[PDB]
Amino acid sequence: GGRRRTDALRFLCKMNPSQALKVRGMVVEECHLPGLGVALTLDHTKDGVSDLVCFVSGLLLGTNAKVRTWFGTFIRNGQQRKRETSSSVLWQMRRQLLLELMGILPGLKEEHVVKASALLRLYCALMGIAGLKPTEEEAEQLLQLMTSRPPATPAGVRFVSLSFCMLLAFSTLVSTPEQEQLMVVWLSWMIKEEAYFESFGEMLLLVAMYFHSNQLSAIIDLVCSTLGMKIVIKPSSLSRMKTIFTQEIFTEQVVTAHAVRVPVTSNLSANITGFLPIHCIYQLLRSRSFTKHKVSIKDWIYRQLCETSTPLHPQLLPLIDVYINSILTPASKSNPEATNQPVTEQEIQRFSITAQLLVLYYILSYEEALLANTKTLAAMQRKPKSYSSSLMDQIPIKFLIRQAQGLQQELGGLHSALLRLLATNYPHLCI
Amino acid sequence: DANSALMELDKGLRSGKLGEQCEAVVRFPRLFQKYPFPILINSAFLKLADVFRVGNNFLRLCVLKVTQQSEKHLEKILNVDEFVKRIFSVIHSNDPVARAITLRMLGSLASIIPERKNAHHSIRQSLDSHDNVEVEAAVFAAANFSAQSKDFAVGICNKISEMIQGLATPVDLKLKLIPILQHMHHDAILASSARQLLQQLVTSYPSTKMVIVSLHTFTLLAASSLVDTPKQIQLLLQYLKNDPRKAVKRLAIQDLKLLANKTPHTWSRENIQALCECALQTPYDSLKLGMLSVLSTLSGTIAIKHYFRSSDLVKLAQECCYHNNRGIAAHGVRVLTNITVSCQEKDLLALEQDAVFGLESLLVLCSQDDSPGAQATLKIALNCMVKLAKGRPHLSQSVVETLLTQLHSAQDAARILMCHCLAAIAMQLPVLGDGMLGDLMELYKVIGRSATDKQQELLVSLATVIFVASQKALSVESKAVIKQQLESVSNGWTVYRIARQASRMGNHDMAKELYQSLLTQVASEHFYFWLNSLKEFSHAEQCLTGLQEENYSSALSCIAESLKFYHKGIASLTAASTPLNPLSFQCEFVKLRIDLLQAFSQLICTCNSLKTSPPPAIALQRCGRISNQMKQSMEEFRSLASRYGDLYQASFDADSATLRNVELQQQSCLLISHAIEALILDPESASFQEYGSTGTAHADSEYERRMMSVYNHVLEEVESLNRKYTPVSYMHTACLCNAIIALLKVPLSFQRYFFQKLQSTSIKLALSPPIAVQNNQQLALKVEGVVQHGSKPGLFRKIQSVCLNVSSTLQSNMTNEMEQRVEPHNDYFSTQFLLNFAILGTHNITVESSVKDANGIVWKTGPRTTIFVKSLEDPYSQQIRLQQQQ
Amino acid sequence: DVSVWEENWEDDIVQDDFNQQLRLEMFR
Amino acid sequence: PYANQPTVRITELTDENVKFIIENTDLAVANSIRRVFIAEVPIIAIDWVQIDANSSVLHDEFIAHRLGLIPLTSDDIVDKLQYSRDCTCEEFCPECSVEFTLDVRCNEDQTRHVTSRDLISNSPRVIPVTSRNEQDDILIVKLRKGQELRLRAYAKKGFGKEHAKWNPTAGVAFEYDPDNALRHTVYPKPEEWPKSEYSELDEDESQAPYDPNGKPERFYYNVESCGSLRPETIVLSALSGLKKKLSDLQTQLSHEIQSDV
Amino acid sequence: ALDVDATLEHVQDPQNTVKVQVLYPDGQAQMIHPKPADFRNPGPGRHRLITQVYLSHTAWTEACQVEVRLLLAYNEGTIPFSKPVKVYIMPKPA
Ligand SMILES: [Zn+2]
Repeated sequence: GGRRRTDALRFLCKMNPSQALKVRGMVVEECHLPGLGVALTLDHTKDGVSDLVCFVSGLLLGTNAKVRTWFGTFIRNGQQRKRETSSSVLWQMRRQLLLELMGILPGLKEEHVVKASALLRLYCALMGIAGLKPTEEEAEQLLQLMTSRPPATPAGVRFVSLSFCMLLAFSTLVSTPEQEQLMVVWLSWMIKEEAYFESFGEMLLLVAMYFHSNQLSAIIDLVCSTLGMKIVIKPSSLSRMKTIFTQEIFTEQVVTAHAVRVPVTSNLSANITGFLPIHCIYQLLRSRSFTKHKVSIKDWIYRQLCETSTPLHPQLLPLIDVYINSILTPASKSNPEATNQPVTEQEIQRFSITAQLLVLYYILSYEEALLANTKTLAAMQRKPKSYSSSLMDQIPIKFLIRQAQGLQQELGGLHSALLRLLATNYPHLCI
Repeated sequence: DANSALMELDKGLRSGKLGEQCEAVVRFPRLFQKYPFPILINSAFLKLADVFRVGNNFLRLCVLKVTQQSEKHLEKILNVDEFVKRIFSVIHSNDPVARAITLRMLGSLASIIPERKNAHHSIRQSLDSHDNVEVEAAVFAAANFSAQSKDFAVGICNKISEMIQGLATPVDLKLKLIPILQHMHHDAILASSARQLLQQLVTSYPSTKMVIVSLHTFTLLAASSLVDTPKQIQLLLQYLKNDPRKAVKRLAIQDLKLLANKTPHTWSRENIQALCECALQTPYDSLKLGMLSVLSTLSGTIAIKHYFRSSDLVKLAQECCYHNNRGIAAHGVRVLTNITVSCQEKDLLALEQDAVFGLESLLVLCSQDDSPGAQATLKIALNCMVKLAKGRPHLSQSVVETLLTQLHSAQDAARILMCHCLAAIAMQLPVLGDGMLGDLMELYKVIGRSATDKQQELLVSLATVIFVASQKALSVESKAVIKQQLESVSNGWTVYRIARQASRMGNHDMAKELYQSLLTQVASEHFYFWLNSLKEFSHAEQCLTGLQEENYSSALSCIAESLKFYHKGIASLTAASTPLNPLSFQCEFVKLRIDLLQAFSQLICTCNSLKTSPPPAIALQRCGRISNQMKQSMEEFRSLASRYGDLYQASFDADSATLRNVELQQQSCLLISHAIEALILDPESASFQEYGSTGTAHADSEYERRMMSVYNHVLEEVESLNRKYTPVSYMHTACLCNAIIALLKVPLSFQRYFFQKLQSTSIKLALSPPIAVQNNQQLALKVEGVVQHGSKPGLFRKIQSVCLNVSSTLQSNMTNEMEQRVEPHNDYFSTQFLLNFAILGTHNITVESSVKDANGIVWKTGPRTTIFVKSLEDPYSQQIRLQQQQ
Repeated sequence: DVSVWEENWEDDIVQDDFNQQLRLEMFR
Repeated sequence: PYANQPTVRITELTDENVKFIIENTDLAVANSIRRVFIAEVPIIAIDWVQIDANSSVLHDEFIAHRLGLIPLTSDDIVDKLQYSRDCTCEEFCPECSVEFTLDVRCNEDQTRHVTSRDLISNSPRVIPVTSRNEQDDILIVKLRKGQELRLRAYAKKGFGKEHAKWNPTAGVAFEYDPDNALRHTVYPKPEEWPKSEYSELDEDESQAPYDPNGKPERFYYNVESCGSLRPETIVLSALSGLKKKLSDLQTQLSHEIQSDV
Repeated sequence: ALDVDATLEHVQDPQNTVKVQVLYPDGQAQMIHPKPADFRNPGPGRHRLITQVYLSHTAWTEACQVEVRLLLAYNEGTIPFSKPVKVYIMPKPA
């Protein structure tokens, strides 16, 4: 009955081509006869992104939950039965999608990269929501597309992040040794790439830390947010991915040397949330990784503080605390800020008021901790390196704490920390 | 948590070293923001008051800072008496700094505990103290308590009078002591006594600082106590003309500006005449600028109507319109513009051209130097240009002509501003297209090599005014525009904004040309789908440009070609949706356009079916098929009108122009349906006279103007054919098809809400949460929600209601119809509902949240929330029911 | 404050998330 | 110095039992969690019966004792109920009790089974476990012709520390270190010991190599509920109850600290 | 029971025009006409409406609040008069 009905409307729309997409709209609206709508989209073509990709992408990734479930049931049923008889129109649309995949493949070009990302999000929707189990040829060409090298344009960054998150989400599509080593060599080439970071490096560092800390649910949420849909994952394949990742792709040395190269979150605050490079640097600093692998972090901390905006992101104060504690370790320790840098920062070019408040909190906490930890010096006279008295004379402590008192609500724990530092260390300013 | 954090803060408090105590105390308000729980707030403030009582003065200062920051959480204090009692105890300390901090504490607590008479006595005794810090703290606390307590204000006014008149009080203390009197607005005799005191102050203490402070606080007091406003105005004018000091005159200007900003209607003709005399008389251009700013502020309001042919105001404004200084000229010509657009006397006809040539001179003056003050004066003059061309439309040809002749020579910023002004003028009247279009086009050629910064914005504004000027198709001109974009822009954001304006003004072919160029250079797939969908919509609308009047086969062909690209575009745009920023309005708007074009195609097909399917041998009736399909078309168009209506209602965040555009779509659907009815279905009983006051049809755009013109033509054509013919004649078909073709000929005009979302809002709608409930114990539900906001809450529409409607159904009919309208009062509403489920099945609960704005318009905006409730009886009740059922 | 064209689409300097993201992704 | 970071890994979530793994925690914490499962999870069971007719061969105490052991669906009622001693009513009030009635007369010449269906509740949420909608009901007593059983019984909140009927669990399979790496148990002949189900070892090995630095780190649970509460609810209620026990002890300790200093 | 006291200022004939209205958290608006004996007139121009008012319902899932509010009735047809006060209600099953 369904076959006869679909043949009847196929013949009707073949007799009246101008109203074919109207009938496709009726199919979508009534959630009835999905195969007819797919066939009408296919039969219509008998420049740029194809109409079929737009249609099935809007079906699977649109906000309409009922249409999503209805089409997912259609995809699952067509996949399960008939043992690939190629008579059902599902296989016709699979063939056309495979035609588009091969056509986009050459690295990728300036005009084809965004189309490739649209195709990858379509396959995201298919494998994740629709439960489609691809053929080995389909997976092979998908992997060929994934590992392609875009020309480092922002579309390239988006496409590479999409491909990486698809590798994480559907690692069950690898299931072969040769594609596994293809994946790892592509990953290593991505690591050595530098133009991508200036983002992709942020999420790469994030997934490295999640894997090292075995925070897989965070990986699931990150990949789901990146692709733009919720997917069932079955993290066992992700556990194998974690073992290969933390073993060869990311050890502590490469992740530290990459974390310093990650850009600082520009204009951060409590407004922008979720895990950030500040969290990753802080967790790495808590593990004393930068001094263990002889990795300079001072410039990153200075740049991060300089880029802070007017509300206070909560991780900055613990970051400064652990960083200062990292400047005080006997055998080897991180370097302090260079006297010049504070001088210019505080000078009378322009900097955020939070930048001044954080660097001032750094200076005051640093000197207080220096006077506190002196019982376990075990190092040369110049090793603690207390700041010059002239440096203190240049800093306007009272003026900046007046400013902090003015903008108290934004800063949060910073104003309280500054008041404690001022009361303990500069009582003559607390008259 | 709450308790954990409070315990940590108390631990910091007991620490006994000052640093940790101060840290904890100043940490308290952040805790209040974290957990606004009144038990926590009360206990925390009790601990703060206890550490305040015993603790050095710096700790007390930190506590004072907390209380000043946490003023709102003071309302949630229960043990007010104990808290204040232990705060108040330290007023007996012999240490004057401790007394000062205590007085400031009571001043911070004046809101929650006014009329605490011992506190009043402490303010009064500390007022005449010797320590300077204690006296200042007493003054501050007196200010707060006078703002709060009427009894304190009347008690303290005499003390303040004798304190100023006292001689041991130094001048600076007198100066701080005067503006307590601005809080004597509780009573009429109180205000009158304070006014008498202030008069004594200005006469007996004529120093510049003290007259400034006294006559400024007298202004504020008369502003609050409205009875004294006219005598305050006349005092200020008297001081403006008489007192020679520039500081006194400047204050008189600024606070008269304050009064004119708040109560312009109380200004008399005598006051305006006196101010005009002052402005004419003064030689100082800064003073002239100030009181002319006051005059412009008055002229904006109804005070000019109260002021009224030739007069000192008119002589002033003519004289100052051509002033050497730019600011005086700008204000004077604003005054001229306001007077011109207000009245319609026969002497004003000579005044309008004076105003026009004044605006001309301002354009010649302010269009070269590019200073920020020049930008201010240019904006004032251009807003005046827009105002008097809109208000006096017979004077717009000369306005546009001088704008055209000046656009060649002005700098880039002046070009941007004049293009904005010209775009407004052109949007308000359509009779000047091709000519000025050619001049702006020959201007457009030389934009490729103007500068590097303002070049992009100038290109956007110039293309915008080109599109507003244009009302037809252009090919070589579009080639020139596209060549300019490829040659000099190479950016895309400028191209995207220009394409946006092209879509807005209905120039869709060149918009398709630009949108197609932007597909390659985008980076995310969502924006790729969005730009592709815009390209398809623009191409689809341009397909309707090829329509022709009285050619219905061409109409069918063009509508089919349009619908194909429209369907491709709506598929692509649905692909553009994302969890964040879901294109709800764009999806629904395009879908209603889809359904409207399909309805038009069906109606034209049926009108052709009148002759393509003659009736049977049946001896309305005798035209059964055509009548039934007319009826189906009628139902379809009414449903389309209803869907445009609920789309309007779901568009709470949209700007007024987008709502009017959607309203026009709905009205076109209603027009077609009514034409069907009155020509075919019910002609006899549709005896309606189209006696609407069409003269006041203030069209806000050229697109809307064409919409009203075509509505009027279709309606009068229908009226001319009310009962002339049998309802299935070919003339009915011709009328309906011509209505469809004329409606489609005016191209679609997308609007701001399609492209650009502002003033977002939403409801979380938390409520008590497959839920069983005893049938007898009927459900008690708590429903609450917060109103989210994107940037400013009240940009377009203000929300003060939530008309939560809730219903119920069985076997998931309509048994629990009930609703409550709640004012949120803190952007958070909370209410309860009682729900009956005597039926022992499963009931689904559907709860809605419509919003009534300030004007009373209801917007179905809030989320549709559904839960399932299982209803059942206890086994004992079930068992006795079974025993009793037989 | 004072505005020439009351209904101007370029007035809003800081835009919503959609237009901000589209701007950054095309201002290059 | 400070708390651990205990992660959870659940392997089975059947409607009758839950099997889960807790890592990064002490042995004492895990064992106390097991003890709180058994003895400190309040449920509702019958603890007061009034027999006004019993012609059955089983005497009154027999019937009452059997009634107390019948499990009742304690889900979400125990959260809001109160202990009977803690309630202000002079009787069993609804805010602290659930009334059950039974009146079975065997007027037939064939044997009557007084199943758990005859326990009629005054509330629908709490009922005998078998009554929830396959499986047979609990037999209170068998009745021949002429014998009756009339009783009104009340169910109150209570925990296993007072009586076994308030135990929500039936078998708490707690196990750690299956491969005997810590050597907390010594096998004289380790080869003839069957491997545990959570063993990470192969068939060749008898026990794992000893690890001196190792401490009990991974704990294996299997909490089998008797049906009164969901096993996941049993675990969560146990955690909350242990936490509130510690909170009460901390409050009392702080009071004594105040009274002392 | 619910004892209700209100101070009514500048009303001519409160005992024939002032109606107490209660709103259960549903459509029910049970309106009460107090007897003329409870309208006292302790001072000129101001009254005292010392009235006991009775409420009832069936069992509720938990406590909720009923809005009790003064009304003013004119020659039929009535208007709100005062600020609606809500009072919590706890109907416990017997
Ligand atoms: Zn009780």
